[PDB]
Amino acid sequence: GTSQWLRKTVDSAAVILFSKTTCPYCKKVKDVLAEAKIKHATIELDQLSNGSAIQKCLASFSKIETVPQMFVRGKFIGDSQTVLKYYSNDELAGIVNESKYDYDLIVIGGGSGGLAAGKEAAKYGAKTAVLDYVEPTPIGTTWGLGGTCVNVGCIPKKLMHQAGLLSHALEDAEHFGWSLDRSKISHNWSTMVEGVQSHIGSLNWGYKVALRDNQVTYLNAKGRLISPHEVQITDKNQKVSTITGNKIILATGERPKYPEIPGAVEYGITSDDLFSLPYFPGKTLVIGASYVALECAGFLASLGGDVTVMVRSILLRGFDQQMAEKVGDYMENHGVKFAKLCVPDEIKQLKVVDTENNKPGLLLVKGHYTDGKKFEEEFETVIFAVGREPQLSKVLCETVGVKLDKNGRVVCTDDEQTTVSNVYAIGDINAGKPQLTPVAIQAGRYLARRLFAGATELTDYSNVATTVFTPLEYGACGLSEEDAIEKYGDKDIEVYHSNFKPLEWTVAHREDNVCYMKLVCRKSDNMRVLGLHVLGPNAGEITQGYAVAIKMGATKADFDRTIGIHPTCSETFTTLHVTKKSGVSPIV
Amino acid sequence: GTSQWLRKTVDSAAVILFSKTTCPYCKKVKDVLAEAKIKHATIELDQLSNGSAIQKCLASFSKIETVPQMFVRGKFIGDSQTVLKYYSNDELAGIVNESKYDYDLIVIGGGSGGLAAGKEAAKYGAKTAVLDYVEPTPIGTTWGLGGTCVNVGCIPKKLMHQAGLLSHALEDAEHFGWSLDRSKISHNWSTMVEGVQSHIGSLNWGYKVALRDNQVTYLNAKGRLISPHEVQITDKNQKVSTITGNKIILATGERPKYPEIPGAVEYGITSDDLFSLPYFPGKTLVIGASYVALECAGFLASLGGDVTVMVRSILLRGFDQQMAEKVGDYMENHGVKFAKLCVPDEIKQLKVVDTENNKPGLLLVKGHYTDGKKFEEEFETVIFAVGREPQLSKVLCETVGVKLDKNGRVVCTDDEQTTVSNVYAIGDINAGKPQLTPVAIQAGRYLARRLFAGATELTDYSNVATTVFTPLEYGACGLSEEDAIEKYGDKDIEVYHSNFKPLEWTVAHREDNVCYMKLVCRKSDNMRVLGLHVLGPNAGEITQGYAVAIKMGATKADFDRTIGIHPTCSETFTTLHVTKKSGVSPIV
Ligand SMILES: Cc1cc2nc3c(=O)[nH]c(=O)nc-3n(C[C@H](O)[C@H](O)[C@H](O)COP(=O)(O)OP(=O)(O)OC[C@H]3O[C@@H](n4cnc5c(N)ncnc54)[C@H](O)[C@@H]3O)c2cc1C
Ligand SMILES: Cc1cc2nc3c(=O)[nH]c(=O)nc-3n(C[C@H](O)[C@H](O)[C@H](O)COP(=O)(O)OP(=O)(O)OC[C@H]3O[C@@H](n4cnc5c(N)ncnc54)[C@H](O)[C@@H]3O)c2cc1C
Ligand SMILES: NCCCCN1CCN(CCO)CC1
Ligand SMILES: NCCCCN1CCN(CCO)CC1
Repeated sequence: GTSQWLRKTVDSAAVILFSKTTCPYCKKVKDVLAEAKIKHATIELDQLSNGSAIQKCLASFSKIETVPQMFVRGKFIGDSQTVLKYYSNDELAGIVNESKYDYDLIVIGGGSGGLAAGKEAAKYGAKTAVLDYVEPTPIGTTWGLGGTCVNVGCIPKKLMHQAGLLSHALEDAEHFGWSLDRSKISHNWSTMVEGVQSHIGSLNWGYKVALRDNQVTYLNAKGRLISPHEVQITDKNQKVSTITGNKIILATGERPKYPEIPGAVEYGITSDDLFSLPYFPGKTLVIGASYVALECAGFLASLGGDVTVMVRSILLRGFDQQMAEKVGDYMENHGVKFAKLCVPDEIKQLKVVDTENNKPGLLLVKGHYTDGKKFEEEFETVIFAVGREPQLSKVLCETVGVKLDKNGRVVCTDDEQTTVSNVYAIGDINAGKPQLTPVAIQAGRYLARRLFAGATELTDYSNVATTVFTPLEYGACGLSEEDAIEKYGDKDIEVYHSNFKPLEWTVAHREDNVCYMKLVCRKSDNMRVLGLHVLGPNAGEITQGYAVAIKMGATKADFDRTIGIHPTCSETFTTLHVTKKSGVSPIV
Repeated sequence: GTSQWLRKTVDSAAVILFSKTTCPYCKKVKDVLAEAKIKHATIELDQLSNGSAIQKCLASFSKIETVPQMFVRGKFIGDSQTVLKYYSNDELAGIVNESKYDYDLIVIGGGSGGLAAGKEAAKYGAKTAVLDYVEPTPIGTTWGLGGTCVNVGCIPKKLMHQAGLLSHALEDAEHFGWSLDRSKISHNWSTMVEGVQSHIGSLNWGYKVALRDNQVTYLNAKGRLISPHEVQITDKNQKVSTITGNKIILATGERPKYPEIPGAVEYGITSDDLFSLPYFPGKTLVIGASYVALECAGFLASLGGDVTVMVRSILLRGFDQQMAEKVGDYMENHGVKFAKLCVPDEIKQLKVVDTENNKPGLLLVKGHYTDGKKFEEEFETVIFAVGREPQLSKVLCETVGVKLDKNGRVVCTDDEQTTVSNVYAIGDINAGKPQLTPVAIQAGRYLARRLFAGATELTDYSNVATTVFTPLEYGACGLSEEDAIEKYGDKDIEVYHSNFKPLEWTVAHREDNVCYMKLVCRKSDNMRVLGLHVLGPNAGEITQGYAVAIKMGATKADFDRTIGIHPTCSETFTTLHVTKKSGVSPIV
């Protein structure tokens, strides 16, 4: 396998030095390169068990077996004496810059994955371009560099969640002795949005600076891959041109879906619009039951809004349904109305949005329930959160040969390679993978290392933890209870569970026996923890550390032998004892 | 080892049934016992690899090898037919109640460990008494059942911490759009104390009910162990009597120390008094530098108080000193004054505490700095937080033979046994162990199971995680950096670290590059994580889950291959890359 790896590494790396840590000829080359500001990968063969075998395989490229050996874009460039020859003759810059292509790497999409991949690639001397373009929403909303999470996803969503959480902090403060009267305090949407947008602006600008400082070319243009190595770019002046790249990373992400009903595109909005909305949404209908729908409904209600969620069938399909029900029950008990078993038929406009005074319009929503009753109610804002979809029609001519699945996502090997061998896909468009920002970042950084620094490590997509930032947060890692029972059978599954009450909730007069956690375990495999689930405050902070233990194969006994930190919510995971099979109540 | 275990189990258990899950004679006995409300341990021999060997050893006690076999206090009582004979002749109740001693277990001390041990023992039929008495503080403060954590420790301390955190939540709320004016809001100490005390009262009462419901005798009396099995009790009427017990658990905890300077006992207070203080402390001096001192100083300052901490030498001796400095620096930058390298000489009274109007008195504190300058300043309240000490002189006549160490703590084996073989010690008085509430609870529950249900599992006291609930919280699990370098040498230690900024702090205009985390790893052992350290919000929730992974032997690679949850503080542990040896700045 050593020779397979070395061939792939030499072919792909942009600038790479084979070295040993204790070799002064190697250091001589390193210092010349550093002085010339020539970035490169380095592989220290004295730190690899098969280092000696690697030296022998190198002769198949260089005709020599010694270190250092320098390669550029698949070609042996020289040992120490040859590199210094090139340097002293001012030939080195031209050598390391010579390529069949404009770039070693073109990233199509400047989001979580694409920026992470581009930045990491540049570190190893890959001449990199990042293309990003934000197609405006139907009402004209656009935003800057950084992708969905940064501009219209995880970042503003969690900031507006925090704004919502502060509502309950204001309420709690009275019970803890502060002289506040919560009932006399109101929230100003536009003040919040301005703060959120100023932070997002600092991230847009930070990315542009980061790319400039790492010698990455940022093009604000739409890229279309028209052949394996050619990207056609359309700038914002509609000027069309072609750039070429050795490796291509597709990292274009997804956009919200609209249902095909009259009025939806014209008068509704999506999460793309919400996070910079220049007017307060007012009385709001969220159509959908995804984590986006419930997160958005949740903070709008905590900010004091009149909020309704229209649910076709179930909440959070694909998540543990016991937990999803507890999530929704909390929301319903804390202001959020649910129109259950209900779908929309038509959105009619009653008032146009007030651009001058930053006030919402007014809409009539007509729909129907499964029981035959009609739904007809007025809302100032209607948000569709009914799924997201890739957009690759607009980014690959189908003649390039990149295989998509029936949903339009890219079919990849376990090292992110598409059916076109120099083209890779990462992030939400990679079929079958968890659609999460840290997944995209790890995928892109690890891919860049394999392409340009000879790394072999793959991204592990199993047991990736998640958190839904609903008013009461839901963190999870591993299998839902129903999926575990489906895979292994009910007789091989034991579930330990407990309610709990945050200490913070006692003086504040909040609920007993609402926060809840469970471990779904496999009896025949030493009570291996297959899935962990927690409903409670700070659920992402709670869950994260356990994901390391679950990756390592934690069992129930590993949890039991660990000592809790007191007083915390998380410590209840270390003393669980009630099983579901026992029928004993989990209340405390 | 099987026969050693069985002898110890039979001798110690109060009521125990040797059984098999699939034996209807065993079930016959179980149902009789359950109907008679006779609580017992059960050991199902068909679930132990050495079950068959256990059956053979039982003959050494019972002259039989079959199941079921019932034992009471070291004596074989019968098989199924004999047990039902006793039942039908109404002899069973007297059989299972016969003992040389009044109780199978006497717990001296009704705190975290003692209540946990007593409750768990009762579950297996041990006739149990829990003794608790709260010696009043010098000003007369007393409290109810539950120990230090519940009444004057972890519980009220974290509630008052929450009250302090809400100060910053009120400030943040304005930036997130709420119409509050933080500058016009004040805090009312006594309203907070009343809420805290109402919660503590619910815990005092909850424990009394829990004990009653588990048939545990609660005696509000001071116990003195006068021989191995005799406890002399003095009730609150000063009536003296003697009760006897088979096993004795010492769980009496510690109390605050006072320095031997004029005025300290008369005019200062400790944490014992603070948490129910009927008057607001006002301008406060905390003498000390323990986690108690800094936690108390911290919330008093966040509540708006004028607070000074007098530090003899360093903060948080025994904790990682880089982290301790960062903890103190945050406090100093957020209101807390520090009188460094300073000790007190005298406390003089200037005003007596106002019992009618619930106002503090006034004190003059005289002290001196190491540089020879005098300290002389007035404070309304002076809190000593200069360590805690066991009190066992008042609980064991020294003739019983329980060995204490030079600090007065009980010298125990790894199964909590003292030098008197029926007497055990748990919690803070157990020499050498981490002095934490979940440690005491695990120790007591696991000990009760070994004593009365034949368990073998010991408490693991290694890598016990902690959190200091200072204004910016500090969570830790494992070795400090300096202890790791001392044990293994600097060349075998690699430290990965990073600053971070909570997303919640961006819109709120709080600090960059103040929150901080590090992993202290051992190079020669696959980069094993020896210690984890985090300064940031919710640090106990962050740290807890990682303690499971560290117990399992997590390496840096285990952290790296785990995917972060975004956006959280904790996820930064999954992408650390800057080493201290590299000299690269950890700022982000
Ligand atoms: C409301 C919402 C909340 C979310 N909350 C979380 C959360 O809390 N935690 C979490 O982990 N994940 C969250 N996500 C998911 C997270 O945003 C995505 O998983 C992540 O952004 C995906 O990154 P990506 O690189 O795959 O694509 P994206 O970040 O979407 O970036 C793709 C970029 O490429 C652009 N582009 C598309 N086509 C082209 C083209 N031809 N040429 C040039 N540029 C193009 C796109 O406009 C975009 O800028 C949330 C998503 C949403 C919608
Ligand atoms: C200010 C403060 C804050 C703390 N914060 C935390 C935290 O956040 N997390 C954490 O894990 N730990 C915390 N601790 C430590 C925690 O309180 C102790 O580790 C825990 O309470 C120890 O339990 P214990 O069973 O050993 O003794 P204790 O809980 O102290 O109980 C001993 C009981 O026995 C009584 N007693 C003593 N002698 C006798 C006698 N002869 N007869 C009858 N009764 C007697 C005592 O009055 C007491 O009621 C804190 C401690 C303090 C002082
Ligand atoms: N947009 C699709 C959402 C469903 C994705 N689910 C995958 C498995 N994870 C693991 C936690 O149990 C739960 C969420
Ligand atoms: N009252 C004594 C306080 C010192 C106790 N220390 C022990 C080791 N733990 C592990 C975390 O590194 C830190 C705290």
